[PDB]
Amino acid sequence: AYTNSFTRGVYYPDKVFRSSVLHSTQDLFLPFFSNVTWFHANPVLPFNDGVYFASTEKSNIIRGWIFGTTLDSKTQSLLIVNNATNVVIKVCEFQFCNDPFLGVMESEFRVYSSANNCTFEYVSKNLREFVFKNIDGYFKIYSKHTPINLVRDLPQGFSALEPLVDLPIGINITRFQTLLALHRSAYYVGYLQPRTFLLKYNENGTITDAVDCALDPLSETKCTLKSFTVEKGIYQTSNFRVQPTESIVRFPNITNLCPFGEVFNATR
Amino acid sequence: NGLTGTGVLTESNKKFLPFQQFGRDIADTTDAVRDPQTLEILDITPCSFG
Amino acid sequence: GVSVITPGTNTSNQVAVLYQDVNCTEVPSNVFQTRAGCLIGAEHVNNSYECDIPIGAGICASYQTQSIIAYTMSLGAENSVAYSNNSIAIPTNFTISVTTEILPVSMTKTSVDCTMYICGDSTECSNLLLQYGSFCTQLNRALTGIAVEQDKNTQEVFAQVKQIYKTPPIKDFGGFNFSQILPDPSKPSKRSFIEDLLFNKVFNGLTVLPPLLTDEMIAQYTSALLAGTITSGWTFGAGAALQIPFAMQMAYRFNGIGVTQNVLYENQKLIANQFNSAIGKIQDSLSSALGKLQDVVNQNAQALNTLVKQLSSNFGAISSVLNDILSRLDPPEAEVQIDRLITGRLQSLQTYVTQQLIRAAEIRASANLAATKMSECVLGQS
Amino acid sequence: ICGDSTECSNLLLQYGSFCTQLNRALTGIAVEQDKNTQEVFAQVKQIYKTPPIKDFGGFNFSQILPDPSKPSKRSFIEDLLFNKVKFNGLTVLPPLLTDEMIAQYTSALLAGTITSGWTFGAGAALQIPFAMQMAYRFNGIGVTQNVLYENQKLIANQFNSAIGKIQDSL
Amino acid sequence: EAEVQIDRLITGRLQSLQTYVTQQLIRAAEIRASANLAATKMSECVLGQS
Ligand SMILES: *[C@@H]1O[C@H](CO)[C@@H](O[C@@H]2O[C@H](CO)[C@@H](O)[C@H](O)[C@H]2NC(C)=O)[C@H](O)[C@H]1NC(C)=O
Ligand SMILES: *[C@@H]1O[C@H](CO)[C@@H](O[C@@H]2O[C@H](CO)[C@@H](O)[C@H](O)[C@H]2NC(C)=O)[C@H](O)[C@H]1NC(C)=O
Ligand SMILES: *[C@@H]1O[C@H](CO)[C@@H](O[C@@H]2O[C@H](CO)[C@@H](O)[C@H](O)[C@H]2NC(C)=O)[C@H](O)[C@H]1NC(C)=O
Ligand SMILES: *[C@@H]1O[C@H](CO)[C@@H](O)[C@H](O)[C@H]1NC(C)=O
Ligand SMILES: *[C@@H]1O[C@H](CO)[C@@H](O)[C@H](O)[C@H]1NC(C)=O
Ligand SMILES: *[C@@H]1O[C@H](CO)[C@@H](O)[C@H](O)[C@H]1NC(C)=O
Ligand SMILES: *[C@@H]1O[C@H](CO)[C@@H](O)[C@H](O)[C@H]1NC(C)=O
Ligand SMILES: *[C@@H]1O[C@H](CO)[C@@H](O)[C@H](O)[C@H]1NC(C)=O
Ligand SMILES: *[C@@H]1O[C@H](CO)[C@@H](O)[C@H](O)[C@H]1NC(C)=O
Ligand SMILES: *[C@@H]1O[C@H](CO)[C@@H](O)[C@H](O)[C@H]1NC(C)=O
Repeated sequence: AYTNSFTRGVYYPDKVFRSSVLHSTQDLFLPFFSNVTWFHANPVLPFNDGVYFASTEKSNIIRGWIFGTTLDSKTQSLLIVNNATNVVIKVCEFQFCNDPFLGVMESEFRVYSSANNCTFEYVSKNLREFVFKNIDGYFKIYSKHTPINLVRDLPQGFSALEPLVDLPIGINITRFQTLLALHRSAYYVGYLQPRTFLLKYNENGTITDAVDCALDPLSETKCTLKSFTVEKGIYQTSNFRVQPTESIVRFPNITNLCPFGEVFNATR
Repeated sequence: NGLTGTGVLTESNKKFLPFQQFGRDIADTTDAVRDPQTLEILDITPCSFG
Repeated sequence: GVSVITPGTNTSNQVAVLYQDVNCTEVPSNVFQTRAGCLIGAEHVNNSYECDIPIGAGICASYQTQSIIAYTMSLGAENSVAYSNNSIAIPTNFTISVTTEILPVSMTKTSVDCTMYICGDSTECSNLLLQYGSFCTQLNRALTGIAVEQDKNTQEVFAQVKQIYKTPPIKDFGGFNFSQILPDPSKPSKRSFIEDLLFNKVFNGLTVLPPLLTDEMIAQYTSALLAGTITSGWTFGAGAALQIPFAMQMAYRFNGIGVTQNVLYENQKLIANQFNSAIGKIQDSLSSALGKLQDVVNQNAQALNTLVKQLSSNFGAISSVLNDILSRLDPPEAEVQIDRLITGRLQSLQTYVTQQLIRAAEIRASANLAATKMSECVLGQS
Repeated sequence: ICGDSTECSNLLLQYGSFCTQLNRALTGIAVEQDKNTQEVFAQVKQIYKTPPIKDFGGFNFSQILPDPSKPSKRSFIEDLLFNKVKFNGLTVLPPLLTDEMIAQYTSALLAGTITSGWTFGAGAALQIPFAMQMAYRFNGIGVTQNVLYENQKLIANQFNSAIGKIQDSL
Repeated sequence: EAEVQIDRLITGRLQSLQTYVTQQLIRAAEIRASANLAATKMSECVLGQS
């Protein structure tokens, strides 16, 4: 299945307080009204540029993700887990089950079978959104926990995501997965692109509304004026420039080319 | 911790989010900071000039 | 170019797009070709209305007919005079009408301190700046010259009286009622009731200087003009004020437009009722229009913000902060980077000062017209 | 500035809002040019028409009334006046009013004057015969109005010859 | 090596455009004073007797 986000996946681009100020940013966002995959209960997905990731339940079936390029040994990967105790970030070279999970006695963790060369450790209904990105050897994670009044369908509304973590790993990432708690006794995946947004800041400094400035002509006008209200009229907003294809290189014939057939083809 | 400036420092009554260091104005000038050690917000104004 | 036509968000969400002087077959429903380009998202109708949003070459758009629409504007109604070689039309009645006219006289007096804007209290930048001569004494001379003429502008519109005239306590002006334009003591600054509706409707080397006349003083000047005219007619603008009863003054003014005096004296109560009822509508139409005054405020603020927002551009340097070029560069290498900032900031300050001269020359002509209207419409009959 | 190239655009991005200011400045100028024309020509409520006869007391306005045998409907003298007067980011916008519309405003101003004198400029148009309006105007310059009625033919001939000389002078 | 020359080209071409726009601003204020005189003439010489 596929579903439509409405206005989802907005995060605070950085620290620095701020109040009522339709501030304009260029960054990697999840475009408004996007085509987000639907999963029920899972497979190896791509990463390619950040990830939005929501999930819905009252129990806890979603028990973290696993990241990396190969999801095995011979190259390094991240592993973020949560048993019924608390979060366990970890960075080793692993050997991951091609279908890794954890049970629910309540004995579990058929996730990997190897934990070599660890270079970083750490130990310690509902809608739970996350934004994962990876820039300059830092793996940033934003998150938000909103309460739905449904059980497991993607709702509508606005809710900005606050930064959680920062890990100076250096790891390369090209793929990721999910982890689920089996039965023994719903989640989405968006992708992020470089967009330009207009964020409205409250007087306490929270983002209450936003405008995606590449959705439609009205939004591009709102972005050009730096406002949320637009009075009847007409404004210059951009430019239209036809595009040229292929490069035709013209030239002259070849009369006096080269008679090499004399020095490299002599009889004596 | 990196922010170099001049001015009068005063006790604030704004509330950052607990990962934000300093605040900026419209037209982009630093006008609040958070003290790293005690973690309190302080406003900063331009020395009495004219 | 690409233009966006919106009938306003506070009304609808539909939109139309103009591709300017592009043939409408090579753009990438309603596609409509205009002498001004290709219009997408509006339907073409055959009616003709008054122009709403101007597209060009006689075409306007509106949010009327649901969606955006287009058409060829309307010049106006159609009146057909029944002219003949021996026919005349003569009026049998009249209406007393009263209209408003709004004029800007001043703008805000601002001062800049070149050195504190370009360098911001740092001796390294300030010594390099000395090599540019006297540009920053010229900029200040220009801004001072335009801040003095803003007070000269107000003085010549409003100080058109020698005495401060007061109106009598018992106010019987023949049935005419001036109570919504005469000063009100229980109000702020002793303003009139309509002067209040008008006052309710509309960091680093930068300062704003106050005007020489306060708002209280200017309201005093207008109440002296208004008590002079209610009470003496046009005599106080030529000499000493000589009182005359108000209806006899009204009869003189009727003579001045070529009507006889008995037409005023036999229609006094009707003319006074029409005047009172028409002053009552100004108050509604305003209480429920000052765009020419709002625009000069907006332009000045939009320019002052652009001036400050330029203090955060590199102009081809490693940063925008002098405490960052004076911290990761040795003095021989920081000169080259400080000069790139100095040149940019000087350019931006001088652009600000040119556009203010050009905007002040336009405010000056408006105030010169306001001073002529005060002489010719308030102290006389034109 | 740049023009196609991409190494230029990122370097020019370093100058701030210098290009936004210039486009605002040029757009204000272009919006002022339409208000100039609206203020000169759209000074009339209705679009007035002259009657099909031309009995104006011997006065002849044919060289300045509109020409019905034309797409533009200009007058003879307006036709004489109109025969005597893509790049690197540069564009020319068209005026909001066509000059057909401008000629239509001017002919209505003309028919208002020839048919109602000065009454249409202060309210509703009140018809008056043209010789009597000419006699009102002779009073306004301090001449007594029988000087017009006793010299009507001579005055109309002088007007007609002076109007004829203008085309030759043009 | 090229960024150095491209910045000189940019500086010259931006100076030319500023000269152009400033003169258009000065020349439009002269056209406006003329259209204002025309409006007064149309009011006072065509719609009345002066
Ligand atoms: C001249 O016009 C006025 C209206 O401006 C006429 O007075 C109105 O008469 C009607 C009917 O009698 C009343 O309902 C209104 O109240 C009157 N208006 C005012 C302001 O009093 C007046 O009758 C007209 N005179 C002539 C001779 O036609
Ligand atoms: C002049 O007009 C004003 C109306 O603006 C009259 O003042 C108001 O009249 C109403 C009706 O009686 C009262 O309810 C208000 O309290 C009055 N005062 C206000 C609104 O400030 C005033 O009486 C008129 N003058 C004369 C002499 O009749
Ligand atoms: C108004 O004046 C014009 C001249 O400009 C008259 O038209 C000309 O009349 C003469 C003879 O009187 C002809 O020889 C010309 O060929 C005419 N020129 C044209 C028609 O363009 C016109 O007749 C006069 N109007 C009246 C009612 O006499
Ligand atoms: C998302 O993309 C797939 C790709 O085939 C398409 O089938 C589907 O209709 C799209 N969903 C939406 C909501 O556009
Ligand atoms: C939860 O999982 C982590 C993963 O290594 C483990 O260290 C921890 O002991 C687990 N919790 C308990 C109670 O064993
Ligand atoms: C990583 O583990 C492998 C196998 O255990 C080992 O050969 C290799 O030396 C380890 N990496 C480093 C940097 O020691
Ligand atoms: C947060 O914002 C609300 C509404 O904008 C305001 O009432 C409140 O005082 C602010 N501060 C809080 C809740 O601490
Ligand atoms: C020598 O001549 C032969 C026959 O013309 C040709 O095949 C060959 O390409 C020539 N050699 C060179 C080096 O041109
Ligand atoms: C656009 O191109 C077509 C095809 O040649 C042509 O018929 C049409 O007239 C062009 N548009 C205009 C406004 O001339
Ligand atoms: C407008 O009127 C013309 C008359 O020539 C007609 O041909 C055309 O179809 C009309 N347009 C519409 C949209 O009805």
